[PDB]
Formats: sequence, structure tokens, C-alpha cells
Amino acid sequence: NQYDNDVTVWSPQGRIHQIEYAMEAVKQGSATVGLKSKTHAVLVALKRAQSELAAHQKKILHVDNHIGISIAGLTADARLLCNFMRQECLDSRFVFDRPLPVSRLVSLIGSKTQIPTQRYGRRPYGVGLLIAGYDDMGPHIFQTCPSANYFDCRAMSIGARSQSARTYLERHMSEFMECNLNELVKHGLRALRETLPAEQDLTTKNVSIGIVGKDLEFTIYDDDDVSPFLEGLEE
Amino acid sequence: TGYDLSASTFSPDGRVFQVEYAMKAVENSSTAIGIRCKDGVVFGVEKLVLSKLYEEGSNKRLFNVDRHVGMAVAGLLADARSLADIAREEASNFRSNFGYNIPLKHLADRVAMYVHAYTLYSAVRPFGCSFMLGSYSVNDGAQLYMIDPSGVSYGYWGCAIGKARQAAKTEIEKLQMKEMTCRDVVKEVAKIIYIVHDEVKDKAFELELSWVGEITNGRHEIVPKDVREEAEKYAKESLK
Amino acid sequence: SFSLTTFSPSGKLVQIEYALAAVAGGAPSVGIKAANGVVLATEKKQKSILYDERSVHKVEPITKHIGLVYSGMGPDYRVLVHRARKLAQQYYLVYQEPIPTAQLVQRVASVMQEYTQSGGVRPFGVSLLICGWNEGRPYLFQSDPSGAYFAWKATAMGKNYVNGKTFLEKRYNEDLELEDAIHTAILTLKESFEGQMTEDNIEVGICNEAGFRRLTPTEVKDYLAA
Amino acid sequence: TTIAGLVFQDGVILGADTRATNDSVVADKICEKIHFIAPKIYCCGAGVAADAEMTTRMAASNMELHALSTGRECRVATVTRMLRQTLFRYQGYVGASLIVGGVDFTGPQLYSVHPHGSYSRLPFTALGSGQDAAIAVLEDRFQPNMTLEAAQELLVEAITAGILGDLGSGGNVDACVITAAGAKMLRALSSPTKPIERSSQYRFAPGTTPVLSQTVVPL
Amino acid sequence: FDRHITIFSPEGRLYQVEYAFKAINQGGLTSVAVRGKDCAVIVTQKKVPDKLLDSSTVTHLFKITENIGCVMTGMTADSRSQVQRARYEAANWKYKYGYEIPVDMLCKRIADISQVYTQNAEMRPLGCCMILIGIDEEQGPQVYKCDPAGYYCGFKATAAGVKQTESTSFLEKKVKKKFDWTFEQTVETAITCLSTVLSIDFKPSEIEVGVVTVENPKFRILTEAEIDAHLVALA
Amino acid sequence: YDRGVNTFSPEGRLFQVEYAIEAIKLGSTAIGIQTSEGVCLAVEKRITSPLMEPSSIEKIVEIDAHIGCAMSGLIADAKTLIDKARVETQNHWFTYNETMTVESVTQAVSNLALQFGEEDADPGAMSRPFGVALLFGGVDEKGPQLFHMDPSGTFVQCDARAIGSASEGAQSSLQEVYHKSMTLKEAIKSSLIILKQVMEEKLNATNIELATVQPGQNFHMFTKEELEEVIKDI
Amino acid sequence: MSRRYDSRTTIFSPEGRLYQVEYAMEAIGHAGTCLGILANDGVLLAAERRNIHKLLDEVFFSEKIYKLNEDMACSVAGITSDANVLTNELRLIAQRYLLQYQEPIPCEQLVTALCDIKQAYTQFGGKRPFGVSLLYIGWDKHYGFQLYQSDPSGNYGGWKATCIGNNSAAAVSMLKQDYKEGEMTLKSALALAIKVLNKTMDVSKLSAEKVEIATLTRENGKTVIRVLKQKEVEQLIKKHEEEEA
Amino acid sequence: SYDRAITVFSPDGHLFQVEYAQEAVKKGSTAVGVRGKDIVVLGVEKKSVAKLQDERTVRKICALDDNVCMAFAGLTADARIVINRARVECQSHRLTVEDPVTVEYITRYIASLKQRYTQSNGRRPFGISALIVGFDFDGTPRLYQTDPSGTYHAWKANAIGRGAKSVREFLEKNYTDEAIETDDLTIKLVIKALLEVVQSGGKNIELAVMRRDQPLKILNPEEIEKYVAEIE
Repeated sequence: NQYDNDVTVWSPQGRIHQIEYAMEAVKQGSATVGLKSKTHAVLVALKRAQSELAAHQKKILHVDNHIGISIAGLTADARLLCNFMRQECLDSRFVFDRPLPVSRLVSLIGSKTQIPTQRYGRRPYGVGLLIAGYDDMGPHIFQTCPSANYFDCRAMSIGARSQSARTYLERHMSEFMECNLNELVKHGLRALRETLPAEQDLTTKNVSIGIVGKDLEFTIYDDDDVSPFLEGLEE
Repeated sequence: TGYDLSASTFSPDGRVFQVEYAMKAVENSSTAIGIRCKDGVVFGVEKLVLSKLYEEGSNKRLFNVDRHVGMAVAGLLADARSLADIAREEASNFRSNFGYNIPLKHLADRVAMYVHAYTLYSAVRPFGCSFMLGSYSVNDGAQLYMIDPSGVSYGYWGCAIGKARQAAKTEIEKLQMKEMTCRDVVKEVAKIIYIVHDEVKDKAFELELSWVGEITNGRHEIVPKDVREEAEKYAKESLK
Repeated sequence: SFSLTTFSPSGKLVQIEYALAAVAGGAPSVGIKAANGVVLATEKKQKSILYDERSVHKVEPITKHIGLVYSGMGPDYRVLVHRARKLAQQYYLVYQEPIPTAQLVQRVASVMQEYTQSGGVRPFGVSLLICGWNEGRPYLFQSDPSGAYFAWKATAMGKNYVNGKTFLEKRYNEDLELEDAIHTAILTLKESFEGQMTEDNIEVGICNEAGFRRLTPTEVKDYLAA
Repeated sequence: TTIAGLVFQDGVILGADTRATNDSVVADKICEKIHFIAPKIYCCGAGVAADAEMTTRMAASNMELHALSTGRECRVATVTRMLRQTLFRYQGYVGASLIVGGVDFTGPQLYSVHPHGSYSRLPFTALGSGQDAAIAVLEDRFQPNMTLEAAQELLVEAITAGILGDLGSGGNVDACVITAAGAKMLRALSSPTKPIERSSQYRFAPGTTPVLSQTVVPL
Repeated sequence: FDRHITIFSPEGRLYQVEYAFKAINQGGLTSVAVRGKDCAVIVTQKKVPDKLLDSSTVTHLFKITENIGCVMTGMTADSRSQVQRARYEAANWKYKYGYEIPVDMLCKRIADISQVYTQNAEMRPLGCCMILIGIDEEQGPQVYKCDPAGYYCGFKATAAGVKQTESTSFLEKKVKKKFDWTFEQTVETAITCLSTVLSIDFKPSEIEVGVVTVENPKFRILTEAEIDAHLVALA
Repeated sequence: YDRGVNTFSPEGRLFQVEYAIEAIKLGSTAIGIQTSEGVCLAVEKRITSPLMEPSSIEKIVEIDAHIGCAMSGLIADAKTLIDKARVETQNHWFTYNETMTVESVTQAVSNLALQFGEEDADPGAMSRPFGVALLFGGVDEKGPQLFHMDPSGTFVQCDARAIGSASEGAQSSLQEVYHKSMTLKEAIKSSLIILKQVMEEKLNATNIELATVQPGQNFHMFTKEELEEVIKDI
Repeated sequence: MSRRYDSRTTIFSPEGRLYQVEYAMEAIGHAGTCLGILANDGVLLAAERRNIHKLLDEVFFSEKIYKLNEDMACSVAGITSDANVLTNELRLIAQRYLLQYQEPIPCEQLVTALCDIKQAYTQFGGKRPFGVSLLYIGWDKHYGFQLYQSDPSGNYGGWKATCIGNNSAAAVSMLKQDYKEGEMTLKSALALAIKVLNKTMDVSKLSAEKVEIATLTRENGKTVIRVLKQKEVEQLIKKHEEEEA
Repeated sequence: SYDRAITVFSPDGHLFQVEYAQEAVKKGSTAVGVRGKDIVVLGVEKKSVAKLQDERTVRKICALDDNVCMAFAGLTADARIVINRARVECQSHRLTVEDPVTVEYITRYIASLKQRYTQSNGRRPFGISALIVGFDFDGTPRLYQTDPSGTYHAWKANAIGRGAKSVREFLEKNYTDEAIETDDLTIKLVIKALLEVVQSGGKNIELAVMRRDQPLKILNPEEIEKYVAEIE
């Protein structure tokens, strides 16, 4: 009623509806999925076009040589926060001269989203993030929330209809560790299929991926390299 | 009525309901307990498994504010990590000021003062998290303090935060915790964790334990997996 | 930061309207300017014997030759005390002379105006009655929270102030010595005050060629003998 | 500029001269120095004239409300902390040399404030250009808790030595007595210099001035 | 409107200031302090609801400085906040005016702090009232009390908390009959005042009593052994 | 009302951003076309009375020599952008000494779209979202390109795009007339066909403005002479 | 900062008017009667006194009449609170003129300078507008004797004769009848103002204490401003008494 | 300080603030101007009452420069701020450029102030709309009107105030290539445009004209009655 007008005012149950409305803003975006092995990490992003004549939007943003991220949420809220993520990673190589640990970057992402919450007049950032990266300890899959909560993950699927993918991620989780780069793409694209409708399924136009690895830096694939990846995969 | 809208506006009975509602949010958080003895202070936390899709070690509920100072928070995780770094800034600025580790009573005061500062202003919101602060030293000894959402600290021989608290506090009163040693106290901590959790609403969980005292040489340290499993087997003697 | 005082549909200020209604129900206070001195007799009532009369005094001097009494809120008055005294300070800083009563009341009444405009702040709840002595001519001024300051030979303020004004209208006239000014100020004070009258219940002070001074309870008891 | 003070058994007396000079010449022969702070607390300035003037003005103004806000007697040590914090705020930019003495609830007390802000408690001292002449006289003949008349004869001779022993010190001697019973001001208590007369007079007859233009405006 | 922020009511009152009064009784405690000839004694109830609660960390008797004692009746969060600022103001007195602040000038600056909260709608007033004691070298012992409104006055004895009129009513029995006030005989009235109204008969471990005397100007809290010596002898 | 410009919906979308796109339906119709021989832009002057001078109405502005622009929606917010849009384009040549890619032109302008807020801002902060939609055409090292932005700041490469009140039926009509290799002059013909259908008035030589950019010719606005030769090919 | 406590005084009415500005002129409408007359040989400004009590002092000068500078003067109708700041600001503005230009300020410049301040507060700042309307008199080197009128909205205009406060429309109606442009001098305008003051004032028994009259004229190259003494006003009462009956 | 957003969007995207600002423009007095060949003529009705108010302070016809003048209809208080700030910037332009100010260069600055102050934090939209008319290089006249929303446009003939649409109906129909051909036709057309809104008008109508490089000249009321004397 009167308690949804701002973030600061607590509900009689001790909840903030504006944070809830920010967490429901992320679920209105595109559905992306990602996973990691004991060696590599693959981020499968679903691209959607505004119209039939319009080209597909870019859901993948390059951050660091070993780091990549997929955005789901308000587009511009991701952009301003992407300028914050890239600045902190550039500051890491500007100061420490090393790739910023992916766990340290996400902790800075939450601190940026904790600032608007406790203050009146500030809106929280309504974009969610699925970020991946490789370091001395191996690849890592991290997820963030507009509530500022962030978790460490083996594999996750965000967006609409993500449970059909997450259920797939639960059954094959045993295989995700020992598969190699070519199989991670096969499991990643087949995991994307469950978030997709029953009509439009898989085309190299609206489907793009990215891969980071042991000695392999993060690389974005679009069409030419994705076409043989889709070949040889049943649905 | 409009009286509970802002924390700066008092109720007709002379109370602030905004601070009260922040306390009700703490009651939904998972249960965390701690006990101090002559040997040190023992920590424990119930970490609920939300899904099997989460990596081991995720959502760590054992917070380390300072080398000799451990912390366990039950409440909003967003305000938890906020105050976590802020409490570390106060301990770091203390060392940058007085050149040693801040005592637990002095640290609990400065942190609680900054919690109460947001209850006065209507342009901000009070913290929705409550936490306990343990410490150990050779001059002071084992000490345990808990800070509520209203920013008031109380000394405790033991405390419980989260959903189930009064039930766990009475179980601690039934036996003397002072003469015990942290090896025997963690046996009771794991025993209480199994009593608090049953299968009704929640599904699965994991035991997160921490020690400070003579065993850890006065430094905040997590319990290893080897001792944790052995400490569970001592509780499995009776629960099972 | 938005102004809490706005114009009513009738043009009056709503906030200052309750400020004047607040000082109308304060502690009864009267004053008289007669001959070479001005008499200030106020009401300090204590609810119990435990109260120490020497700790808190309602009649306070602004400076040697100037003094002030009040009817209204306690807290808002002490804020007026500090700022008016600091204004007399900053006066003596620049001009290095005792401050005239006309200039003292003018710039202090301007402070009352500032909170009828600046936002997030309420107007003062105190109506000040100023006494001063300059160049051999006594001064009796009256200021209210509205910021408009007037001048009076004799007046009344506080609970039942209309009666005190009408009583001095009938009884008081010119050619009254300072001794008669005290005894007239007591008679008009007997009307507004109810109950037994002692030296602790009333706080009296005067201002003359020797400056503003507060009366001790010993000499007040001498005037309680009629 | 010779200013000095002495604490005796029953009180304290602050001496000063009447003469002020600007760098080539005497500005005023009768110019007063000792200022007013509290009825029982008095001070006197030195060094820069306007800086010592304005500083005592802010001191007397701050101490005035402290007497009005407390309603009690003023502490002499309170005056000194006000003076040096102003000197500290400007980092010694103010060249005011101030001596503060008086009688409080504790008793007669004399302090000293250097333009750099350093404060020292002491029974007797002197400040200004002629300070070394008065300090030497007060150092030799001082005795603990002297009689009021004995302290009056000594300090007047101390200022007299500070005058005769300084080029910037002259005129009459203004001594101010402060006792537990009350304070009393003595203006031009000592006048060591008799020759106040002159050997001739100058008068002009009307019409000896070459006036060119003349006009009258009535009022 | 007048009941949300602090502004003049239709009768010229302030309801936010009145609710600050009603916030005092919400503490659930009662304190009393009596001004004696050579002494000043504060008696308050020490509440330890939990067995695990450390008694040494729960104290209602506060020390502003050596010769000044303190006790707080009201919201605990506001109480400890004002005392910290009271120690900031008390030290500012000595750093400025040079000597230990008197109890009258200390209650004045603390009252001026509550005046700023009242006139300004930005900051809310504190729901705690402070009772200060001490001994001035001129007028002797000084016992004062400051409400959240900013009003303070010299009290021969003070009363606060749940019991107010009934606590004062017993204090009227002693002052009207003009009883001799000494160290023990003020402790005789203080314990009897709180015991008869609450129908308890406090034990030495249930209360804490601060004392200051002419011979001992340093404020000190009585030990349970001494309180027991002042209990049985007073029984 | 009872909310800030930063207040989220129960669905999680800003009200101020939603109403910004809804305000473009009140603007002027402009249809851009991307072809292999260049980028074509066309817009109607929308003259409601003979007393007005058509020279004062410029709905097609030139960002750079090879880079054009189109205009719709709110007029007040667009003029503000243009000075910045021109300035950042020259700041590019002032820094890197090269022509800014039209994708970077859309990138620098899209940054200032979202920046709007209330607290924790400067005096140069803007209160309300942009009510303007823009079309950036041009030719660069990659050839002719035509881009579009909305109040939310999203820029997307488009083969053909229409803006304004008639963009609902014009965008659907662009898919019909655009096939494979269709040239600039053929796109100009199809541009006047769709534009004449969507306007309520009659198509005239001085009623609409037509400007095209080519790989071998700088962005050029067709004068009244050439406009009469273009309309007579219908 | 709570947006419920903001009335947003910058809101336009559906007719395009400002509420706080219209409520300001209504408060001025209750102020006492104040008028002025521009005449050939001088300017005349007279006003009544609404506060009447036997214990009043009034040891000062006039009530609603102030002196802006050597060559100018003003009257006051409105809230006496906002009048004190405006009187201070007008004097500050007229003096800041003396800084740069070092000449007596033209009567047109001082008016538009304060009005720019009045409209700035109604434009932004959130502070309430001013509730005082002011009349201005004086002499300048260019236009000579001048009489102006100001409104709290910041609007102003030149006037040969006008009236503000109570009974304003009644005095204006009489100015449209008796006042002779370019004919009646300062002497004839003095008898005319007293006639208008007595007829428009329903309160009987007009006394030298109940009314106030001030004159400003230039004589021998010097601006002469003065306020008629109560005996001098009583002499004018004896003159008008015979005229009246 | 006072910082908040004043002008905010509605469900339809329209701005209630700006719309109410334009309503105050409609209630202003009627002012008109017309571009001639080498000349431009501005005029406004005046509502003076009983020979009381002075005619020196009423003038709504203001000059931004020797070659640029203007007239306004709206709140007379907001116009004095815009006219002053426009003249400060117009001459600051002549500081930056030795050449004079083109009418289009001052119009873009003026309307820009109505853009900023409308959307600025805590500020207020202007309730005025003015005709900025002047002569560009070579002597080509230009006529521009601003908008409280901040938009501006070019006009051969334009009018503002009450009945502004009615005056444009006269202008729209009677303005042809025959119109404003010579000086006698330009003067009559501007007067005949005001003859419809005449209500107890007489001398009260005020007119001004500027010719090539000559400064703005005000046509005295006696010649007004002589030009109104010929209606046939």
C-alpha cells in the first residue's frame, strides 16, 4: 500500500518491496545459461531482436582477458554498471598489474549495489549478471542479484523458463566436471534449449557463446565458429 | 495512521516501529549460535542449502571482522556484507590509529553507534541484520557480544540469533558452559544445531563451525573438515 | 528545505498564528516604565519543594544596562538567549560600546523572521519583553514571534494578559516614581497570579542609572509587606 | 612599551605606561593600555597595537557572555586559553603580546601569553620592548606574599625603571589594584617627569592668513 | 501533520516532544537520586533477564567525569548515544574553559542539544532523560535532571521511569518534615523509596548504587558487599 | 506523484522510461533506408499553415561530412543532443584524428540517455528522460550504415528503420519494399511511396526533405530543384 | 526531504496563476491605507496609523514611511516582518549602486532591482514569496519628481497618484475626479490628500497622532525630506475642518 | 538548498506545468509584428487607466540591439529577466564576434533558457512568449517567437496574447506578395491587424518601426491617428 513508495521504509513484515520489484526486473530479460568444468568455462547467451528486420542485441560483454559476463535486466543499468566493472578491472591492471580475481570483482559489484539501497532517492540497479572467469584456482561461475546478494556457482541459468535448464544442469552436473571444451559447448547449447519456446529453437544468428580456459583467454564466437558447434547436437 | 512511516516520527506510545520491523526481518533468518568458555569461544551457524546447484563453500555465513574477532550474522545478507566491511574499516582504522587489535567491547560500541545513527534519520533506513561478535585474548579472555538492529550491545555467556533463539538459549542454561573446553563445547554446538533443525519447511543444510581460543592460539580460525566430521559423530552418538 | 510557513486562503500566516496563540498561554509577565527606571516582575512557579530556585532563573540580563524577561516556551527562549547575547557580543566587537535597545531588539526580531521563511524549521514559540537603559532614557519594548517589535510604557504578557493591560490602563499613569513603579507592578501582578505570594514565587528585577539588576529575595520580601 | 604585573598576598596589581609610538615618533602620550575583561580580571596588550586591541576586544566579548551564561565569577585561566587558540589559528600571524592577571575564587593569579601562543603561570613578569628593565627590578626585590603597600612601592618603581630604560616607554604610570574584596582603578598614579611646562607662547592676530576663497554655510 | 514532524499544533504544543516523553516509560526501569548534605547518591535497578547475560557489561550508572555521576532513564539506544556526546561536550569544556565542567553548565549544553532536535524537523529528539549529580566547590552538592524537551532545574531529589509521582510522594515525606540528610540516611530513603513502590525488597545483586561525597569527590559505584552492608543495617 | 523518477514498477520497469517511448507517437515521421549505394533519409515538414517558412524546419541534421541524422519525438530534447553529438564527434577527430564510426556515434550519445536522476547528481543532471528518437545514417570504412536509438539508449544496426507517429505502419512497409540489392535511387522511390501513404497530406516537392549519403559523395541535402526531379519519378 | 511536506509553490493554476502570489496581495489588502501624489513642486506621501493605544510610545519617526536614501523615500503596506528585510535590501541595493556608479540612484533602477529579487523567490528556492507592497517617491536628474508602485509579484509601474492598502479603490476613484494633471502644485496637493484621507477613512475624529504626512521636495539644489510635526498636522486639521463643514 | 524535479511526465507524456505556462501566455495582452521589405513594425495594445499610470514604464517594446528589437506578451515580471539576460548574452556575443548578432543566433540562446529552466531542478518554467525581430546581414529581416516549452520558429507575420489566433487569421488571409511590398502597405497592414482587437482603443495602441540600419523608432500617437484616419 503505502510501504512500496521507496526502499527505506520497511514493511510491517520487515521487507522492502522496491528490492522485490528490482529482483523481478531481472526475470523480464533474456534467458542465458553458463557452466564451468574443472578446466574450461562456457557462457551461452541468448540474443533477441527487437523486430524481424532488426539485428540481434548483444548479451555478451568482454571484461578481462580471462573474464566474461552475460547481462540480463535493464540494458542501460547494465551499461553504467559495466562501466563500473570494467573500470575496476582496468584499475586492477592499472594498480596491481594482474587480472582481478573474479570473486573480488563480484564483491565490488555488490558494494556498488549496496550504496543505493540504504539511501532514500537512490534506485537500486535493476540488472542481473551471470559472470564467469578463470584464475589460479580454475574457472568460476558467479551470479549477482539487484538485492546485492551474490553466490558462487558451478552452473546457473537465469531469465525466464530457467528451471527446465536448471533441472538439466542438475542431472548432468556429474559430467560437467570431466567433459572437455567441445563437450561443454554441446551441454551448454542443449541447456539453452530448455529455456527456449517450442517453435524457434536453435539458429546461429540469435545464439552466441564465449569460452575461457586454462591457457585459453576469453573469446567470443558468433556465427562462423558457432555453426560447427551446433552441428552434431540433437535436441 | 502515518506514525510508523518514518523512523524520525515517534509512535503515540513513544516507540519507533521502523526499528521494530527491522527486528522482525531478523526472525526470518537462519539460526546461528555461539558459546564462550574458559578455553575460548565456539561458533556455529546453520547454513541452509538452497539448491544442489551451489558449489561447496558458497554463501559462507562465518564472517571474519579482525584477526582475533569473529562474527556471525543473521538477517538481510545485503546489510550484512555492508556492515561487515564497515566493521573491518573500524578495526583497520583502529590499528591505523592505536597500532593494535581493538578490544571486543570497544569494537562493539563503535559498530553499534553507527547502527543507531541510521535509526535517527528519516532519509535512510536502519539495518535489518543482527549479529554476534566473539573475541579472545590473554589479557581479556573469551568474550561474546551481540548487537541488535537497534544498535545495543549486551555481554553474553552464550547467544542465539535467527528464527530459533529462546529455545536454544534455554538449552545452554541447562549445563555449565564456563568450565568446558572448546573441544567439548563444539560437541554441544553441533548437538543444538541438530535439535533446532527438523524436516518440516527447510530441506537440507550444512554445519559451519568456527573456533577462537587456546586451540586456535587466540586467532579466529574456521573448523577443519576432519574435526567437523568428528564433532558431528559425537553428536551422532545421541541424535542418532 | 521547503518552507513550512505558507500563505492561507485569507492571506494570514498559519504557522505564526499558532505561535502567537502559544505565547498567549505562557507564564504571566508584566512590566512598567515609570520615571527613571523600569520594573520587571515575572512568575516563577515550582511544582514541588524539591525544586531549587537558585538553579534556574527566568529573569536574565542581556548586558549591564539591558535585561529581558519572557512568556512562552522554555527551550526556544534559551536559543534566543544565546543568539541575542552573541549579538550583543558581535555588537561590542564592532562598535565597542553598550548596545542601544532599539538596535538590539531590531536584529534579534529579524532572527524570528528567518524561520518564517527558511524551510524545515518552525518559528519561535517565545514572545520577548526587552528592557534597556541608554543615554538616561529608559526603554521598554515588546516583541512577539511574528518579528514585529513595539514600544510600551506598561504592558502585560502571558496568561490573562488582557486583564493586566486594562488594569494598568486604569491604575497606571505618568508621574510615578520607581518605588511606585514596583508597587504598581506588584498590584497588577496580584491580579493575574493566584494563591499565596512569596519571594520565591515571583522573580523581580529592575533597570536604572546603575544598570539592570535582579532583586534578591530579601528585598522582595520587604515589598511583599505592601 | 613596558607592561608588568605583580602578585602580592592580598591581590595583584598590573602596571603599564601611558605612551604609544609609531616607529619614528610618539603617537599619544596619555594613551591608555590596560583593557577590561571582568570586574576582577584585567589584561594589558603589547606588540602590535591593533592586534593586541582587537584580540582583547574578542576576549572581553567572549568572557562577557561567559559571565552572563554562567552567572558566576570568571576564571583567569579561561582567558589565556582563548587568547592562544586565536594565535594558534593564525599560526602566530597576530603579533599581540598579552599579559593577563586577576583574582578568582581560587585566588590572585597572573599569567603570560607570548605572541606565538605560549602560556606560562608566574607570580611576576614584564612584556613589551622595556620588559627586560622591569623584569630585572622585579626579580631582585620580590618577596613572597608582600604587603599591599610594599607591592605598590615596588611595582611603581618597576614601571619607572621600564620607562627610563626604554625608548618606547614613557608618560605617566597607570596601576590597577585587584583584591579579593574588589578591584580599583588608579589613573596616572605616578608621574616621574615634572617638566610639563614651556618657556614661550605662540599667538596669531586675526588677518595674518592669506585667504583666497571664502564662503559660509549656515546650519 | 503536527503529529509527524515537530511543528506547532492547533493549541501550540509539540506532539513529537510529547512522544519523546512517552518514550521514557518504554524503558521499563525506575531510578532515584537524592541530594544530601555532604553527599549525592543515585540508586537504580540492575536488570539481567538472561543467565548468559554478562552482569559486568550491563550497567545503568554512567561516569561523565571524575566528580560527576550519571544515570539514564529512557530508550537504551538513545541513552548510550547521549552519554557519548555528553562526554564529548564535557571534554570540550575543559579543552576550552580549562576546568572540570559543573553539573549546571553540563545540563545546559546537553539541554541545548535537545533544543536543536526540537526546532529542526530534520533530526528527531532522543527518548532518554539524563539525571546528573556532582559537588560544586561553592554551593556544595548539585543534582540536576534534563528531560528530552530541554528543561532542567535544581532538584533536592529526582525521580524517573515508570514510578514518578509515587516516587516523589515518598520524597515529599522526607523534605516536608525536614529530615537530616547524611550519607547513610539518604541511602535509607533511596532504597525505601523504590522498595515500597515496586513491592520487592531489592537484593544487593539486583541494584547498583553510585555515590559521591565531600571527602570522596571521585564518583564510585558501591560493591555488592558494601551494598549488603548498607542493606541489612538499613533493615 | 507519490513516487520518484527512479521508482520501479511491480514489473521492474521505470515509469519515466516507459512514458518516454509512448511520447514519440506524437512526433514527426522520418524513414531512413540503408542500401549498398548509400543511406537514404526522408522526412515531412508538417506545415499546418502557409504563414510558416519551411526553411526554419530542419528535421534532418548533419553530424559529420559522411554522417547524417534524423529527428522525431520531442523537439526540445533533440536540439540539446545535437550540440553534444557534434562535439563528441569532433572530440574524436581532435583526439584520434579520424572519422568516428557511426556505431561509436550511437555509443557516445547512448551514455547520456540513462544518466537522469535526482539525488547524488550534479547541477548539470537532467530530470526527465529524452522524448526523442534518433536515426544515424552514414558511410564509413565498413560501408553505408543506418542505426536507431530509443529513449532507453539501446542502439541497434538496422537495414531499414522508421520513426514518428507513422512508424507503426511504416516499419512493416519497409520489409515489403526492401529486397536484396535494391539501390539508392530505387530506395528513394520506395521511400516516397511509403511516406506518401502514411502522411495525411499530399506529397509535394517542397513538402518533404530528402537527403542521401554515398560512399563516393558526402552527405547532401537535395535542394528544391533536385526535389522536383525526384518527385516526378513517382 | 519527505516529498509529502512540499506544497510545490511553483505549481500553476489551471488559469495560469500563482496561489502564493495571490494570497500575498490579499494580506496586503488588509493593510492600512497608504497613498501618494506626484505634484509639480514636490511629492507628497501620507498614510494612516492603524495601531492606536494610550500606552504606545512612537518615539521614533513615522510608522509605514521609510527613507531609502538622500534623494528617495518609500512607504510600506503589508507584513511588517517582510517589510524590514525589503527596507534593508532596498537600502543595500541603493547603496551598491553608490559603489559602482557613485551617483544618486534613478528611481527606475531601484524598483526593477528589488522586483528581480521578488520574482527569483517565486521562481525557485522553495521559500514563500513576500507579503509587502511598497510605494516609492523621490527625485532624479533625468525624470525629476517620481512616484512608483510595487506589487509582491514583482510587477511595477509609474503613477501620478495612487493608493495602497485599505480603501485603495475608494481613493483611486477620487483621484480620477479631483486630481488635475500638470496644474495642482505641492501646496494644492497637500489640501487634496487631507480631503481624500478624511472621506475615505470611516473612523471619525482624525487626529495628528492617528495620521502621518511626509513631504519631499527639491529646494536650492538639495533634496529636502521632512515629516510634519503633530502641531503642523494639527494646523492642517484646523484648515481642513473649515473646508469640510 | 532546494533540489528536486519540478516538471514531471504524465500518463500521456504531456507536461501539465508547461501547458499551464502557455495558458498564462494566452491571457497576456495582444502584441503583433510583421516583416516588411526593408522594415519591420511592432505594436501592442496598452491598457492604461485614467491618465494616472505613467507611459514611460509601461513599454513592452524592447530592443535587444541596434539591429534587433522585441516585444513580449505574458507575465511582465518574467519578461524583465529574459530581456536583461538576453541583452547580456547578445553583447557577450559581440565580444566573441566583431560582426553583429544574427537574429537566429540570439533566438537560439533565448529559447534555450526556457529549455533549461523548465527541466532544471527546483526552477520554474517561464510564462512569457516574445517576438524577436531584427535585421540580418544584407538587410534581410527575421521574425522569431519563443515558446515556454523552449521551441522557436520563423514567421513572416505573427501575433501573441489574447486573440492571437484571430490576428493570425487576418494575417494568413491578407498577407500575400502584394502585402508588405512598400512602406505604406506595411504600416497599414499592421494597423488593420490591430483594428479588429480594438476595444475602446483610441490612442492606447502603440507602434514602433525599424528601417534598415536605422535604430528602432517609435511612431508618436499623433501620426497613429493620421494613419488610422485613412481606412478607405
